[PDB]
Amino acid sequence: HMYHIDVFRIPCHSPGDTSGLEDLIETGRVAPADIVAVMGKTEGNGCVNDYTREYATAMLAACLGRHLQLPPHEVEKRVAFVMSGGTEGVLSPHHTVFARRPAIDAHRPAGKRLTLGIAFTRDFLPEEIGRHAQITETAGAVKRAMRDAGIASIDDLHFVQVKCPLLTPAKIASARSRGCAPVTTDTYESMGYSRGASALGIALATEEVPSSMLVDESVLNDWSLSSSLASASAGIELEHNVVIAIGMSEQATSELVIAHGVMSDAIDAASVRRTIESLGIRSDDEMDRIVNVFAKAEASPDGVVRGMRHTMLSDSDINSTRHARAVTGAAIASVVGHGMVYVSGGAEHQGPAGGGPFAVIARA
Amino acid sequence: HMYHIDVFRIPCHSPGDTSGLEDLIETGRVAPADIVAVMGKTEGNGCVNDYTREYATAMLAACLGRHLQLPPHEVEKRVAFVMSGGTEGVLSPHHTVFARRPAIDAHRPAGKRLTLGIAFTRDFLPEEIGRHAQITETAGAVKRAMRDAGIASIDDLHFVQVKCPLLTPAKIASARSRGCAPVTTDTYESMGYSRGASALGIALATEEVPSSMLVDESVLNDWSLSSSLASASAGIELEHNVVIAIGMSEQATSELVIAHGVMSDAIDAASVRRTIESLGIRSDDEMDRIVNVFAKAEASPDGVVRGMRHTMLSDSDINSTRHARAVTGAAIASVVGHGMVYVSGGAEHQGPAGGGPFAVIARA
Amino acid sequence: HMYHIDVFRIPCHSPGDTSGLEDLIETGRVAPADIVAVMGKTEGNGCVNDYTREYATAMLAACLGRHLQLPPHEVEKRVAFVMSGGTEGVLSPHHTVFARRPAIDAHRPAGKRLTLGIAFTRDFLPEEIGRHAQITETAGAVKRAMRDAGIASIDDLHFVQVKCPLLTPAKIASARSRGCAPVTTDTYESMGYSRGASALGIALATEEVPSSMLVDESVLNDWSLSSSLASASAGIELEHNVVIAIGMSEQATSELVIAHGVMSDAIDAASVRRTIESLGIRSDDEMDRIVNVFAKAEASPDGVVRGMRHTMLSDSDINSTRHARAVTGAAIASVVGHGMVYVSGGAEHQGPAGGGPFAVIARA
Amino acid sequence: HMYHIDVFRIPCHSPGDTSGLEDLIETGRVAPADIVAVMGKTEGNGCVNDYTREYATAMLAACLGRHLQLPPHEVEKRVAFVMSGGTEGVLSPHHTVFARRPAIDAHRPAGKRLTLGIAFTRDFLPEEIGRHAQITETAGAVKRAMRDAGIASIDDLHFVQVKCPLLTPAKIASARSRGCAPVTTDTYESMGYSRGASALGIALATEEVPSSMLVDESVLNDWSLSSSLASASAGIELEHNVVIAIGMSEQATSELVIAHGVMSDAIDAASVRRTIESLGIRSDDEMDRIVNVFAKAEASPDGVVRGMRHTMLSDSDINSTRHARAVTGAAIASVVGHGMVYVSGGAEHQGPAGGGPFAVIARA
Ligand SMILES: Oc1nc(O)nc(O)n1
Ligand SMILES: Oc1nc(O)nc(O)n1
Ligand SMILES: Oc1nc(O)nc(O)n1
Ligand SMILES: Oc1nc(O)nc(O)n1
Ligand SMILES: [Mg+2]
Ligand SMILES: [Mg+2]
Ligand SMILES: [Mg+2]
Ligand SMILES: [Mg+2]
Repeated sequence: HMYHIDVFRIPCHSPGDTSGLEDLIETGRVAPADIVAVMGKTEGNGCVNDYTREYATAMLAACLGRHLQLPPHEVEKRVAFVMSGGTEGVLSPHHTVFARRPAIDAHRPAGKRLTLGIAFTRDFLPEEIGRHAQITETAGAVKRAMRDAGIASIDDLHFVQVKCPLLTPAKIASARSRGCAPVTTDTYESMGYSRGASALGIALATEEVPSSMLVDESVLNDWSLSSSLASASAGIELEHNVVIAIGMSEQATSELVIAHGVMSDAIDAASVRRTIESLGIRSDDEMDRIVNVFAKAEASPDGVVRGMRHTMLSDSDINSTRHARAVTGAAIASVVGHGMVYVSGGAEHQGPAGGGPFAVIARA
Repeated sequence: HMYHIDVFRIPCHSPGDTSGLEDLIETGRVAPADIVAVMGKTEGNGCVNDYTREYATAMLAACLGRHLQLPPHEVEKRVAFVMSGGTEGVLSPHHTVFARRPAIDAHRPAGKRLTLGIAFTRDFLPEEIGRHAQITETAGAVKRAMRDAGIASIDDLHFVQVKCPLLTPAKIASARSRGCAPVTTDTYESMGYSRGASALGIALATEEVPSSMLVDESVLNDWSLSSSLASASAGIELEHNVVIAIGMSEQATSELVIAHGVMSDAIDAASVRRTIESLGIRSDDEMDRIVNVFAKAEASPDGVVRGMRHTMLSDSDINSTRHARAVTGAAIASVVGHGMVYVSGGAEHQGPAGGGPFAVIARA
Repeated sequence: HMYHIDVFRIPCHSPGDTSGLEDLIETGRVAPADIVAVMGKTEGNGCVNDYTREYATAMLAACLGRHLQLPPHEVEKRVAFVMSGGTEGVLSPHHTVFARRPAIDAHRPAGKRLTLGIAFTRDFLPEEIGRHAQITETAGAVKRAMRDAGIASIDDLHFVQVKCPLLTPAKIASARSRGCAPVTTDTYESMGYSRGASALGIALATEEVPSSMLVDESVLNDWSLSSSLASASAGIELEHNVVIAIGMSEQATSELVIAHGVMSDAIDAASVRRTIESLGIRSDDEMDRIVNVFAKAEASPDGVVRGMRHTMLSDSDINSTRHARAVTGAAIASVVGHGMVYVSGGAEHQGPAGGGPFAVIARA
Repeated sequence: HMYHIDVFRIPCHSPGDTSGLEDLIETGRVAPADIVAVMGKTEGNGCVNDYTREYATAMLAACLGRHLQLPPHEVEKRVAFVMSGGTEGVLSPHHTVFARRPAIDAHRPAGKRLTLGIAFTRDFLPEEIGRHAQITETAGAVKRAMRDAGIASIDDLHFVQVKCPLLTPAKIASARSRGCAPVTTDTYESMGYSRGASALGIALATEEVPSSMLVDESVLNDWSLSSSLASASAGIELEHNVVIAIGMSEQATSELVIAHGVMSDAIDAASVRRTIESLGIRSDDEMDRIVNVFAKAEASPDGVVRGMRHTMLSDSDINSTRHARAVTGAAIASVVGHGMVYVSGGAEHQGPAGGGPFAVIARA
């Protein structure tokens, strides 16, 4: 488990745009076989009927398939594609590409460095979404993802991304015909449950939350249960969970590091600023050391932000997750200097209620 | 209980437009003291953050207040204002004004005629919405509304309109602080529960559903439980239920009648045409005999309409109730020849699943 | 120019779903090399940021590419993909696949039969959209599409579909930097101009409108100028026009025919019913003779439908084209019995103002 | 012209909520006769079909009418109500109430203090919106508003709020029937033209732009023409312009001051922090000295923010002004510590292209 990790933030002109990826390959800066994960932001609505996520995944897989002479569906088992829809406000569509190579024969740098590991769960039944099966399978996958990363302990774990399913009317009907009530019948709300259960799965595996408290009924209810590392993103494009564990390792030789923090609420730019500082980034022009930022945002479920009412949860035209991404994307852009950052919405059991975990990847 | 009922469909140029009502008053066609109910369609979104409903109610109440030298809030206890938001597609904003006078004699026509009665429940606690208290109180109010109407039996009952509350984040928090979980935490979904429990209240009172089956857990679950007379409309503008029972009575001398039916699904224009025909209306210009049509529409919860998939429940930009109103408004407009008709969306336990009750008011 | 045309309506479970097409190929009912056009309805929003159109095109092209051992981009020059986004209300996502084979060595049936021809224009400059260049190039393409179809005269022409571009901020900036003002700076509105100019291109080529009247300034202004055959659909997925001319020919041996009509407004189900009748389709159960219906819908630009105000053009949450498709999709579904029909919105210079052309393809 | 100005930021629970205003009156902190202006933020969509603006105005006017024993419509001639819809992200609905009393002496502080003056133009014809008449009339009103304020010169002018009309389909048709093309036929876009022409009116009156350049064709075209003081807000609720000039005067004895700046773009929190610092406010709890912040936000019309593409102008679900408000509301909230601030969207000829003027009112 001794790798070298490269990370590349590449712009997208549209969800299907693979041209930035083709550039890296054709300029020799990354080898197709080494790519193990892509975390993207696509300009669909980030909710149920957002197919930019699947479209982006399909084009990326096709692009890599050509080079590796593989069928796209094979590439999707080889590579963890995690596409988060919704690029509201200043959020600029893009992919973060993660490549993994066997460690440059160390000659080991003086500290721990960026490592990454991936894992998948089985497909879930509709009636399992938001519930115990999803929690337990996710926990399992988080641990396998850690092992794959060569992450010695929780202390060295800085970010757990999970892609998870959602419910459609067909899946709901399919569950019903087996005499099983799905966790909800509202497709929008199903995303929260899927994200929530998955996040609790991470909290389970990281021992941030004791197993005893993780009953189905605690999901979306018990705000106190949370992982300060979990980033969950739901999608119509898959029936299983995809897990990416990102952390630091003695065995990694990457010229990159990662640190994590928590935003106390959607506008907590200070915490981001602080975590960035903890990686020795001073001026505005030292920001070019940051490869990307990854953050969770949500509408504060009490209906208030710093004592003032918000309308993000009462807005029947624009779902709360869209407002949340717009808000947090702006707060972060004001710090790093632009909106080409990964901000994912709906942060149930991820960081504090109304806030969310984030991580930063930077040059060593 | 011997009334004469007048019914006036009046156009609106905007939610606050009272100019059509001021016209009827100033042309002597209706007396302000006789107005007992207004059922409106306002051009807000018909969901949670739709304040066109409250705005329309406030201006109508102010208009009537001037003429009756009353405070608006007094008028709202005197008159049942039921404002249904959402006028999508060809739906044309308007009010239906119901006026009630002691029976005109003069002459009393042969056979039963249009009568109307109103009732109110108490304010509900947030945690009571969608649950037993709401069911039980509504049933009670339906009976009082029937008495007030002079409706001898269920057979003579043709339409029960109910206006009901919904949940906001504050109400949810209020409930939580009393250690009571609200029926849902999603404000959009709360409308369905409120409409559903209220509709089951109507079914209880009309003996369409036996009391034994009406447990909290059946609400939104058991599609088989329904009233073929119930029209439920949720709103942020009130904390209680408002009930309008419309039917036929020997004691009424109205030059108007009412018939009812069920649409099997959102495009079941045939059933509407059939019910219209059961009132002897057979050619396009004979449609002028119809004062208004009142109908419930919903997205079929199985995700299919006549075997083909629909996207109304997977659309995170446009809520299902908006699609449903647009669809059913069109289907009805194609029959009567325009969209100035009352179509309300979200028809849980109202008519068949995917369909909804409707009624027609016509010249005798 | 002696072909046999097959037409297949196939369901889609999602924009990228090619499984119905793979079924036809693997059951031998269509040969990949014979497919000359696909007209689709995808469940994106049908406006600017709708990538379901491009996603569907990309998967279809990939699917056909495998079979023909071609690159997808080659297939897109071989086959006219026209994807219309927006499946609101009961509209059910699907593709209509058109295949063309050399005429079964006639043995010529007794009448004219369904023929189809395709053509493309060059890419347009941003500043050319909605303007004269787009008009004139389209006209040219319509004629080449007619010739390719073997359509002897206008009388035998029943449907001209055109796919056209739209403006984005980048295209607008690119135009500006050349010192050329684009026809509009609003991306939504640019779709209307693109559809409009393209429709006038069809009217030019069909001699429905004399060339003298087709100045730039008449586009979107002069409601009297229109083609009763034009169906225009704008999209972000292309910079040129794609044209499909569908009609009747002596040389075609297709077991299919086509007839066309005009809806006078969005709810004019009667005209559809009538045109269907003109193809000897009687009962509800003879509807299975209809392969598909293709129709244009729009929000009446005077703000009124049959004398009553509509809100489709004042709604800042839901664009008019979405309302229009929902409305007309319902009106047609009430006739044919389901919503799996092609309804495209925004019908500027297509049929009457507030109405739109439609066509019907049926078994001979 | 010797006034004392009080300014009160008051929370709203809903658009019609007057309970905070009734509190100030009943606690003696403001006298109804002294109130000269209310600038509000209401939780409608801030675009065409937003009636929260008119609803809020109607309830405020009714509330004041009771106390002053006046009809609401009289109050609206006495008081400048400027309601800006759209409270996306962390934006918290509220009113800023401005009260004006004859100068309190007592004591008159050293140096210039907050003064305020109001003015109205005539109603515009539909065809005048976005054009020369609107520009010229606005300029006139700005000067009268300055006089009314006792603002000696441009140097002492810090904020010009203008409320302006927009186009509906009826107004468009009305214009058409007079043979006059309206500036646009798209209701959404009409807001930009109205805001733009009005803003150029302010620039004319303040001599920021020479009269020679202000031809109709420059409106929305020439990005170089702008006022660094103009804040324009369009609305369906009025046919004229309402102008509020806010500035500093020796004659004023207010315990309040005002400073202004420009955001270079939507995330330019630095400029806001800088302007706040120019009023000696340097730590987070010193923010309590700020009464409110007032700011213009817009989607950068080149489609980029700090070199990265944004999707705010390509998003057909959510209009650019909604994104813009969400973004700038967040950026400002991250500075002052909450979202109860006045942020209005669509900043054409207001500040730099992609940016907007703002002002700050603070305790002296
Ligand atoms: O697709 C997506 N994006 C985000 O930010 N969150 C979820 O749940 N899904
Ligand atoms: O305001 C309103 N309209 C409709 O159609 N349905 C509900 O639940 N509320
Ligand atoms: O993508 C699309 N669909 C429709 O119906 N109309 C347009 O212009 N574009
Ligand atoms: O109501 C309103 N709000 C805003 O922010 N901008 C306009 O033009 N109108
Ligand atoms: Mg959280
Ligand atoms: Mg029903
Ligand atoms: Mg037309
Ligand atoms: Mg500007």
